Amino acid sequence: KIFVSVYNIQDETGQFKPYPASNFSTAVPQSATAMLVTALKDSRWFIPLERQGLQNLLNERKIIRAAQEQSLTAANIMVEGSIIGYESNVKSGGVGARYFGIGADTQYQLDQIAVNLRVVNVSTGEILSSVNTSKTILSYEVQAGVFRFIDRLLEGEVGYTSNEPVMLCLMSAIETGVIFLINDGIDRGL
Amino acid sequence: IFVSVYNIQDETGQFKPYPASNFSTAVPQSATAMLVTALKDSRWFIPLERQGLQNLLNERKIIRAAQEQSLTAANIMVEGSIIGYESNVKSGGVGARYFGIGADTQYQLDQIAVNLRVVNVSTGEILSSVNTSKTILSYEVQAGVFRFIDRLLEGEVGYTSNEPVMLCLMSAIETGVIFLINDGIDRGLW
Amino acid sequence: HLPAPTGKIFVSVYNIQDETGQFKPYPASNFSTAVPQSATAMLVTALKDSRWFIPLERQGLQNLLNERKIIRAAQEQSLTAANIMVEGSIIGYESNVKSGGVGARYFGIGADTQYQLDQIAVNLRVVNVSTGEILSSVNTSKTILSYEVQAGVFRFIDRLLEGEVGYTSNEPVMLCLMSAIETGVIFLINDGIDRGLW
Amino acid sequence: KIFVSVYNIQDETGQFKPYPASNFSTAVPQSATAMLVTALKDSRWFIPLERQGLQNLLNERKIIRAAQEQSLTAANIMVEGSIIGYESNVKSGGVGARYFGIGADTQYQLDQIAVNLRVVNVSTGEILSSVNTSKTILSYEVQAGVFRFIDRLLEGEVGYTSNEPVMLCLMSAIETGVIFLINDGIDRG
Amino acid sequence: KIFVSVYNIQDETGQFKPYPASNFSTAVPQSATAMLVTALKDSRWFIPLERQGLQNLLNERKIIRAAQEQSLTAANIMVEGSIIGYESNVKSGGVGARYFGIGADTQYQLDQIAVNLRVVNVSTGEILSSVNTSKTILSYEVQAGVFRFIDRLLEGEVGYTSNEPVMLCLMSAIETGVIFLINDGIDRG
Amino acid sequence: KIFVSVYNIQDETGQFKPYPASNFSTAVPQSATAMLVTALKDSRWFIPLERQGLQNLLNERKIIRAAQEQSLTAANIMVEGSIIGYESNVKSGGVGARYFGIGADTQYQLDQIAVNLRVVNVSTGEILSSVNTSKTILSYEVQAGVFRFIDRLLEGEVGYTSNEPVMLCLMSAIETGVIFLINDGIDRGLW
Amino acid sequence: HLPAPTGKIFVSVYNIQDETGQFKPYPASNFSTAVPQSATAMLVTALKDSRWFIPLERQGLQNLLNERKIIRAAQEQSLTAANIMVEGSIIGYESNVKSGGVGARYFGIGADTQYQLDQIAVNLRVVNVSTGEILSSVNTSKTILSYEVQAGVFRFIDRLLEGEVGYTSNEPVMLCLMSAIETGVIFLINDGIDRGLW
Amino acid sequence: PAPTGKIFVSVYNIQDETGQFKPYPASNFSTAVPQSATAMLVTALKDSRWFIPLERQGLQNLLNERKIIRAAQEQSLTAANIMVEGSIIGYESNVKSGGVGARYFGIGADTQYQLDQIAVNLRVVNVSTGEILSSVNTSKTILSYEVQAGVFRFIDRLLEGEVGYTSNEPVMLCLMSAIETGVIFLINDGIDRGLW
Amino acid sequence: KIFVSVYNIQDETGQFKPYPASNFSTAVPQSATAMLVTALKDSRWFIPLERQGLQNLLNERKIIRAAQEQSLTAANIMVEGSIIGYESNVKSGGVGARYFGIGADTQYQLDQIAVNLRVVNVSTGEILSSVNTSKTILSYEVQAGVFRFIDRLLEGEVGYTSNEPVMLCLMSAIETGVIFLINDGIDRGL
Ligand SMILES: [Hg+2]
Ligand SMILES: [Hg+2]
Ligand SMILES: [Hg+2]
Ligand SMILES: [Hg+2]
Ligand SMILES: [Hg+2]
Ligand SMILES: [Hg+2]
Ligand SMILES: [Hg+2]
Ligand SMILES: [Hg+2]
Ligand SMILES: [Hg+2]
Repeated sequence: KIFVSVYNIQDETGQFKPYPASNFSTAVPQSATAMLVTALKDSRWFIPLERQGLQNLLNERKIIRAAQEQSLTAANIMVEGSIIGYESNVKSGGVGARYFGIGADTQYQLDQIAVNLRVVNVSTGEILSSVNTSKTILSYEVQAGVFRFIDRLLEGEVGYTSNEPVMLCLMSAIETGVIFLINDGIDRGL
Repeated sequence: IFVSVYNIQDETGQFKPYPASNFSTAVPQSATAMLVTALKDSRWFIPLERQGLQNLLNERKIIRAAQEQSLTAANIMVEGSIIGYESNVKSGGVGARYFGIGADTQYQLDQIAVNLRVVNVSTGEILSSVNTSKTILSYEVQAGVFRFIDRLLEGEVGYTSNEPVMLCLMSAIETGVIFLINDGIDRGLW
Repeated sequence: HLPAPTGKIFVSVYNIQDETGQFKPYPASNFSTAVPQSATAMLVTALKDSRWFIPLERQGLQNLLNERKIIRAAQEQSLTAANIMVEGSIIGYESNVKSGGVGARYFGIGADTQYQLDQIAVNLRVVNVSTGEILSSVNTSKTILSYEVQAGVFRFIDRLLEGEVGYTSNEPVMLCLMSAIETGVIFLINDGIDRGLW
Repeated sequence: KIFVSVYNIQDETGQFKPYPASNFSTAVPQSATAMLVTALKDSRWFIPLERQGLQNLLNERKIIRAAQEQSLTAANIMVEGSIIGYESNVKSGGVGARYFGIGADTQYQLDQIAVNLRVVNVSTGEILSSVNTSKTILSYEVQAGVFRFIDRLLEGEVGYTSNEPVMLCLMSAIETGVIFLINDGIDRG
Repeated sequence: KIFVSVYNIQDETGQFKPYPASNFSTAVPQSATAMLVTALKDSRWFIPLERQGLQNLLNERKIIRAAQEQSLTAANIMVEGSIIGYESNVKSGGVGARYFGIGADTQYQLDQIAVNLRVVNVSTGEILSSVNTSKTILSYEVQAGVFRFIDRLLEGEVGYTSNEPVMLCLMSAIETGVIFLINDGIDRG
Repeated sequence: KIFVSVYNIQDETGQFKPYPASNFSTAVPQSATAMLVTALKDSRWFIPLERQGLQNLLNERKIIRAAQEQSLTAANIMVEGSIIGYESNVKSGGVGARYFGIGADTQYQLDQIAVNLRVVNVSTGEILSSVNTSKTILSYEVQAGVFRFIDRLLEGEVGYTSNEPVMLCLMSAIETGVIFLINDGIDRGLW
Repeated sequence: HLPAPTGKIFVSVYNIQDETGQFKPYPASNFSTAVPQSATAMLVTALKDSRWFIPLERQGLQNLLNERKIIRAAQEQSLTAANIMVEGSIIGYESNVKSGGVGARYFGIGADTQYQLDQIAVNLRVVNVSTGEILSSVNTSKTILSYEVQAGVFRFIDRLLEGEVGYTSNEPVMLCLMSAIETGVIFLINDGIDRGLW
Repeated sequence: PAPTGKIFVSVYNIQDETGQFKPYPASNFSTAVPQSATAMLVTALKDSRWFIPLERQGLQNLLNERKIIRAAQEQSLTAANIMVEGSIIGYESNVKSGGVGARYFGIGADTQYQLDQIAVNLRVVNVSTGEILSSVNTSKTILSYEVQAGVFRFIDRLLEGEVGYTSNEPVMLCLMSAIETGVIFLINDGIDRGLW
Repeated sequence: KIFVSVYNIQDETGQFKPYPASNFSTAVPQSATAMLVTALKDSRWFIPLERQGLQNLLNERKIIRAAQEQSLTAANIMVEGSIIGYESNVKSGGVGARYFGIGADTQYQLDQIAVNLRVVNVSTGEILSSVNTSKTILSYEVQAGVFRFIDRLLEGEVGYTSNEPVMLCLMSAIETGVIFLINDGIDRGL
């Protein structure tokens, strides 16, 4: 098992959800340095060293130094990087048709999440490896309806919409980004 | 065991869309209450406070002064954050109208994920981490009648329900603690 | 069997901050909180009316502390502590949760009604001072009822006639909190019953 | 007469007037710890100690003291607390009817102010008492009108609208707010 | 004459102009401690002591002290307080009528300004008195016009509008409070 | 000549222009201590001591001091005060009339501005005088038009709109206050 | 009679800041000033091109002062001052002030024209360094014209015909300030001529 | 071109100097360009190896960690002889943009396109003397287009249909491309300098 | 070759794009002190001293010095100055005409950018020279269309819109600005 100290990985996309959505609400989740901290632990052997998060674990330790009137492991590597980019439509499209009296239609869009991960050495400060990874996000809407006349009248509508959970594919993106960093480490091999 | 939780912050970076005020977070910031109570009510666990600590510390200074008796710590620590939130994710609905009775039904789903990490104090290594995700159901149903006599007759009835997003977080923050202890079964640290 | 406490206990309640992170929607200004920040008043009056408890204040500490700088200076005499602490926060607020309504119209009389319910949760914690352990904590959750009722008449003569009546009531969210926090201290005291700590 | 040191009572309702009014404009005045003070002054026995406001007086004291090259009274109690809350519509309603060609109608809304005061002992710093007093605020609108045809035409409208002064409705709130605190000192004493 | 040191009186109304007017524009002038400092000056016997403003006079005095290589007058009372509250409609209304073809109508609104003024002693730091005075702000609009057909057509419009100067009424409000503060010192005396 | 130091006079009107205007744009200029300082100097006798502005003058005198390895005149009085208020419509209104087919109309509004200037003694810190002055601001719009038929058609339009320079009536106010500030001093005299 | 200067004068101008407090209206972003902040460039170029005068910098002072720190380090030589000082501000901006336009249409040819005038004001003070007294001050004010003309044709055939032409010009406000500030330096120099200070 | 050799490159920050934000509907707070430089840049130099990026993103976290190591014992840190700096110079659109379309009864069809421009400033600056060795401004372009085709027809009954496709190039990627050629060019200027 | 220390040139025009564009987006890039620096570099002889940018190199020098348990060049001049102005429409206009059934039209807007550069001596701290150079920025639109009836119907549309890349056009301005600053240094000559 190798000790990895990862402090923080910030959303650098600078991108925000469009109207009607709140202009304050980021279009990308800040869950990185959790998603990352777990995905290393799930890739075990790796033993995430916390430091999220350190000043809390530091406050606690004062108390244990106090209550008694015992050391703290470091990592010989470190991981870093950030969320690179997000946008849409990227590549997007759709079709639809209506005849008397039945209409139907379907639309879809893609998005692109990118993540930069870099394994950096602790002692020498040299960046041992860095990779940029990008996944894509699907969304689609489907509708069908009938307008028919009798004399009287008749109509009907059905629809289904699916939007891939941006949080989830970041994870996949930030997962695969872990997979890479390992390959980079194996031929080293450290 | 004695457990000290410091903070779990909303990392979702989301805010409720229009009509809602652009300042309203889409998810409640109340974790480190939800987590503190989920540990207590799942006892054995004994929360160490630390909300909040500076208050308790201010108070201990007062007692000391008028007197002119130590403070219990935790050997593990719980951390993590709210990973993500969104909607519609998967969503949809149907409806139909005949002369003159119409009726229709719609539904939305949301998701929320949380990251809960037990980390050792003494050596500061992360003992375990979990990402748990719940979903949030919303729905609306309506029925109505438009009919003529000659004069007229019409009627409408409807019911709308949104799952209490705060309470799904409770559900979500709960099921993580269960798992976190289950890893603690084979750990054991006990 | 039988329970029993002993005597009064001193409680220091510093702050309960609103964690709901919520603000009324439009037409209301985005700056108006959807929930009052008034807890640690409601909680405090709860404790003083629910005596035997002597809230130690500390709202509020600094103002008293400067005031003690004053008195001491005019003369050229100690300050009571608390044995426990109440803490915790407003867990969250929202709507519509459950909500709905009905209505119907015939010629020419129409009528309708609607209602919404809001869910508030509150978390209160009693934590010991000396050893700093949390003695107990409780999550309590109210709902908030609002409703509207309307009736009207559109009728022709030839000439015309119409009429409208309506009533709208929203339960004062402030009070639900006042009520939420009321049920929260009831509970907390019951564990102190079996405790006692008194 | 007792010396009361009254520092701050802050608006905790966190409420702001809705559209059309500016989103920065509070739904309730911030003026308490004045209204509270004028209550205490005109409610004697009491002698409000200032401390608003303090540094202004504290600075001024340096000037006198310097120009001379003589002490400052205390208060045995402290009055504190906040504005618990505000809201509307709470309860509201109204009616109206129109016949050819005279219509007439009326509406009303009720608003709610709550106030928390607390008397805390200075010497030991224990809370002596606390009071939550909530008044209500009436608003109403009255209208009458006529649309009449001749051929030629005629119409008329008269209307009157009123909202109570929430500034004032707080004054009554804070006035009875003081009453109960005096009483808890009647039985204390 | 009595020396009155007066530092600052803040607008506490928490009130802002509605739409279309800028949401950053106060509903009430920030002019106090001018309107107050001129009021006392015209109310003589009085000698307002500045302190607006003190730091400019304080910097300036370094310059006089440094140019030489002589004392500073203090006051035994102090005036304080704030602008308590503002709002409208309060009382409001209007009427109008239109016949073929002459129309006419008129409307009015009232606004409410309140002021807290306290006289406090500087030596012992006790509030000597405090007063809450209030005035109202009248606005009105009058319109009349003619729409008539001939065959061709004819129309005409006249209108007049007036809004009372909220800045003026505050002066009016901040004035009477001074009249009040004087009395309470007379029977004292 | 008298030495008069004036530090700063701020816009206290608390007012901002309505829509369409940028909500950030102050309805009244922050130009006081420019208009004021010159109204004292242009109406001389008086000798403005700067202090706008003093922080810079003091940085400069550091530079003189450094290259050499000599005093600074003061004022016996000080002027102060600020911009009291601005508003509308105050008094306002207008007329218009149209016949077939020629229309014409005119509209007018007034605004008010007040300014507070106070002469304060330096040595004792007494206020030697205080004055509130008020100007008013005129805005008017005039139009005329013709809609007439032939059968084909005809129409025409003309219009003109004047808004008095709010910046200027601040100046106009800031002078007349200084004018009055001098008069009261003639019976003081302090001059 | 007869006037005369003697030699070049050293001027330090630190800041002349926009005091207009004016912002462009809609459709502009609320954030865009209606006047450039470029004074203390405009002033300085005016003084360098209207030389004899020697702008002393001090914009800017820290960049130069941080740079002198470097040289003095790299070697291990004095700094010229100014004898006068130029100050003052941008006193204001506005519109519409005086504005207007006309137009007419007949079948089917229309035409129209509109125009606005703006007013900028600038205050420039010369204040002596050694004694701190203000030697002189000016308020200068330019105007800024904007105009628009358009003409068109709506005609029928049966088929159809129409046409549109138009031209709009808005004076470069930035420049009027440069013009406003120019006239302000000329006046000042004049009084200096009869002073002389030279 | 070539390695040798390895050169230590310590790159600190390259910040977006375009000062540009997305239009309506998208939030007025959202940048029209990534903040990802000094990631995009650091990985550029590394895949153009030989270069040995020295981190310093990022230095503070590596610094606390070194306090941890040093404390757990109660051992040096490599420097770089050159440095890269600079910024993302500018962004905009329409710049060059256009489109066409035509409809006959009852088939319509149409297409539109827009171009965007991204500029990057990279600089190689010497450490020892603190002198600029080089600076280069490289710019890419970003394509967007929309294609649609549709049918409105009558029978009596009726018929309609619509098909469409839209593509907007990833401004993230173009900047990654810009910064890439930006590095390429920077090599050549060192290729003839040389310092390498 | 003369050593030139170039620090900062800030946008003083205070301009921001109109609606629909965000109210936060400047009408002019902030990238000068790059555009100026590369100008000097390519107008060489000039040896720009960095100082963008200084503190990163300064922090870097703490590392090398300390890695060992070698001096830092000056400049005798300084380039300073600012972006004087930006605006529009300045001059703008356009025409168009339509006959049955062919229409067409064309439009144009011109923008003005101004720049102030200044050379200032270090040793005595005098401004040696200052230049104001102002370019313009061209924007034009072209449309043509056809509406014709048959019975049946026909229509067509073609268009082209170009605005000049103000970023480039700032370089154009900032370049010619160096000409005059070099030129006044010809007769200086320093
Ligand atoms: Hg995905
Ligand atoms: Hg749930
Ligand atoms: Hg309730
Ligand atoms: Hg009332
Ligand atoms: Hg009045
Ligand atoms: Hg005027
Ligand atoms: Hg001009
Ligand atoms: Hg690309
Ligand atoms: Hg250009």
